[PDB]
Amino acid sequence: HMGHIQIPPGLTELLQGYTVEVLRQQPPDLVDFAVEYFTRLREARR
Amino acid sequence: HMGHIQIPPGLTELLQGYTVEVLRQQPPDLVDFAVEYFTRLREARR
Repeated sequence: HMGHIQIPPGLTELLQGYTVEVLRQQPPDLVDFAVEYFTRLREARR
Repeated sequence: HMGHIQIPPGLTELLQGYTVEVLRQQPPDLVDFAVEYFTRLREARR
């Protein structure tokens, strides 16, 4: 190890997406939406 | 309407949680984790 600060990148990126979707799509429920959005990202990257 | 800036609160809060879980739990896959985490929040609040 090198120190106590080594957050892996890629997270701030995927999170920013949710900010652009929830702000535009404006779904009725974010909880269920958070599941469909991520659950779909698992079957998208091909 | 009042203007073009009215983001609903509650989002920055739920997102902060993921930051504390992914940083501690440190799961092997964030995509699948994002689904189990949110999918569980729908059956937690009782």
